[PDB]
Order: sequence, then structure tokens, then C-alpha cells
Amino acid sequence: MHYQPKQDLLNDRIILVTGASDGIGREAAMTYARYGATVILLGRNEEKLRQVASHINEETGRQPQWFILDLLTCTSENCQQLAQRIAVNYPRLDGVLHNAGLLGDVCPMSEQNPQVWQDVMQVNVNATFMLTQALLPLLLKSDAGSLVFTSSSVGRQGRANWGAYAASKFATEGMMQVLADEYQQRLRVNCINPGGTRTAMRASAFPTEDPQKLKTPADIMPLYLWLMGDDSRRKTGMTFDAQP
Amino acid sequence: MHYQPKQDLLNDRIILVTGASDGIGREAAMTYARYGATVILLGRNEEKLRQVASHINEETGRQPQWFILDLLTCTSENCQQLAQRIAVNYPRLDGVLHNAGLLGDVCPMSEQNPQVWQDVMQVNVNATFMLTQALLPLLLKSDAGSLVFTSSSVGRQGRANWGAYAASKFATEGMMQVLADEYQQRLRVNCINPGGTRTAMRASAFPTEDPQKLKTPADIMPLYLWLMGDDSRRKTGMTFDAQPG
Repeated sequence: MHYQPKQDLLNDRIILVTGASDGIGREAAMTYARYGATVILLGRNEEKLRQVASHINEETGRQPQWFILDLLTCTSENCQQLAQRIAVNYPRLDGVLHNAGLLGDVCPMSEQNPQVWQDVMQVNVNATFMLTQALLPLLLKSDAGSLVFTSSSVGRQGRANWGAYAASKFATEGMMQVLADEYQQRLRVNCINPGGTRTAMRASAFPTEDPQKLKTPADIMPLYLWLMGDDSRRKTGMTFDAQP
Repeated sequence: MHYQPKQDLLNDRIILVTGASDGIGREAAMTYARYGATVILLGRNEEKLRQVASHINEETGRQPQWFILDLLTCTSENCQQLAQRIAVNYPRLDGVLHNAGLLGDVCPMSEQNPQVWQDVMQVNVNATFMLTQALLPLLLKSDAGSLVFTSSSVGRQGRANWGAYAASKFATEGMMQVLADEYQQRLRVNCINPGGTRTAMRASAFPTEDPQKLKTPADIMPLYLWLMGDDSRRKTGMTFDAQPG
């Protein structure tokens, strides 16, 4: 969207952001905080989470909490324990933004590494599901909870070389649709496709392209904001392109 | 699919069928054999595979060979070993029908069991991929190899209660589309949604449903035949309903 919201759009909204230590997740966490949100940072790297929390505190005067979770390795019980810890400190979650993900191999199906394939599915699908499941009770405590998954163009139309990532993002669209159906009139559940954005992940899929022509995570934030604020309250079951 | 193929549609065509002891798998294997195919059965239950092979032999006069693979626990190396075993006895694969699958839990997302979810994804997506990868060289040796995945309506539009199965069948559609793009003008890669059929899995999903309101696996075979015979040689990248609205 060319979306220009009020600077207090997310005042008194508690939003959890995964993959918050770098890339799009870091930018979304900072952006949400700049628009008034109380942000909860999830990531695998403690020192990077502490740094992001410190930066957000410098820009907002409000210090985010962070929690460690590695989606490659976490079990359901790890996710449940995390949700319990969040619930001690927070009365609800108004938003959950799933940004964490693994790209894996960009190469033909005949060459895909099966262990990498399994890991892409584990992070992007299984652990993303398990974390969602653990956080549903907190989301239901919101006046209008918003759950957002990260998708891709290759989650709508499979393309050569995109292997496990494409399969995982199709699965993500499917999971979003199941959830949107189950939580009609209860939650907003949608996907965002960030498109080609300048990130370390883009430096793997396209190791020979000029990153200078790619969009910055900051550039694609309008849609990230829109999905967490009140202007999207009447949208669920949909998948959006942050920049076609 | 009103489809009344020539009865020798699959003469001299070597077709592997996975999940070959279950309702649809055993019917597809039988049907392919009836239409002339050299059928290879794959499944986890040797006892049941032997019995399906013997039934096919009695009804059609040709006895399928079988191989054992458990998609829940197999490694990529197991799949490569299977391909080696097949290659000793068969010069190519003209078709591979991936019918094996796990339903898992039919219940809300809040109630889906995480280990079952993992198992469904492992069988339906990961091991289905690993087996495909192992079999691609044999399929490339066909004049026009046909690779068929099993999908579902919930692989096109997610619905309440279908949890891991839906996610896995979306992933299946995606994998099919990636493969179809990579193998343009080399392989045919498509999916079949069987629809609701009188099978054990369907009865598990809808325990109160009256099976008499559903078609049998035999009833839905036309599409299964069509995708393996030459009439579909210029069809790739698509997903088909065995029971159109």
C-alpha cells in the first residue's frame, strides 16, 4: 500500500515479531515500536536481540523484551513454555508476525539436498505451526488479534529451482487458509509476500545480482503496518504483496 | 473424466504405484495391469503387497513385483537403494503414481498433535520428495515419463479441521508446479485429487458419514488411467479432480 498511517497507529498494541534480530524482522520490530507498539522480540541470537532492543529503546523510550527460540530445533513443549513465560509478563498478544524462515537450496529438484529440504520445511512449516499453536490463546485475548505469516511469489506459483522454499510457502498459504477459516470472526490471519527485498537471503537466491537495485526492508513496511493496525481489521484469509 | 481408453492403453509401460495396498493404490495398480502395464508395487506392508500382487495376477494374468519402503522413516539413501533394485530388473519407469500418504489429525489447529503434524509432513512432503528425486533418472529414460502426485481439495483451498493434511497437500501442489517447470518438454508432472471415496482414510476423516453417498476407488480410475497413457502426453503442471463438480 501507499499507506501513510498516524504515528500512533499501534499505541497499546502488543506485537510479537519472530526473526527479529536481522533483516525484515528487525525492521518490522523497529517500525512497529516507532508507531507505538509494545514489541516482543523472538530470535535465536541473544546478543543481536539485546542490540535490537537497545536500539528500539533509544528511539521510543520503551524497552522491548526478547525471548530465545530457534525454529530449526524447538519442540512443541519449548513453544508452550515460551508462551507461558510471555503470559506471565503480558496480558495478550494483539499481533504475531512470523518473519523467521530458511531459504535452503536454490537449485533444481534433482540437486536439492534432502537434509536442507527437511530443515526448510521444519522452520517454515512445522515450527511456525507449533509456535502459532502455542500463541493462539494469547492472540484470542486481543480485541482483534492479527496473525501474519511470511509467504512468497513461489508460494502461489511454483517455479524452477525454488524447491523446498516453494513447497514450504505453498504450505504456509494453506496453513493460513485453514486458520483463517477456523478463526472467522475471531482473528485476522493473512500472509505477506515481501517480494525481492535487499536481505542476506536475497544474497543466496541471487548471488550474482546487484543488491543495489533491490528494495530495502524499510521500503516494504507500509503493508506490515497496515496488517497490524485497525485499517485491516476487516481482512482475513488473504495473501498480500508488499510490492508486486 | 469420461474416459474409455483403448484396452491396451498401457501395454509396454512400466508403472510404479506407491501406497499400493491401500484402497486407491491397490485399485490403481489393478487398473494399470488390466490395461497392459508392467506394475511395480511399493508399500510398507510386505504381507499386504504380496496379496495385492497375487490378486492382480489372478485377475489379469501378470504378477507385479513389489518393494518395501516406509515413507515415515526412510532416508534418501533408502530411496536411492530402491531405485538401484528397480534398475536391475527394469530399464526405465514410464510412470510413478505417488498414492502413499498420511491423513493425520482432522481437528482444529489448536488441537492438532505436533508429532502427528511432523509425521504427515514427513510422509506426504519430505519422503515423497526424496523418493521422487531417487526415481527421476529412471523416469527420464521413458519416452515420456509421467509423474503423478496425490492432492486433495484442501490442497487448493484450506478448510477448517484439515490442519497438517491441508498444509501437506498445498506443499504437494507446489512441488508439482516446481517440477513441472523444471521438466518442461521432458516429463509430465501433475496431481490428482481423488475426492471423497469409500476408503479407510475417508471413513477416518468423516466417522459418521454414510459411505453409500460416495464413489468407490474403481469409480474414480478414469483420470488415473488418463494421466499414465499417451492421451495426456502434452499435459503438465496441472491438478485434476477425479470427481468434477
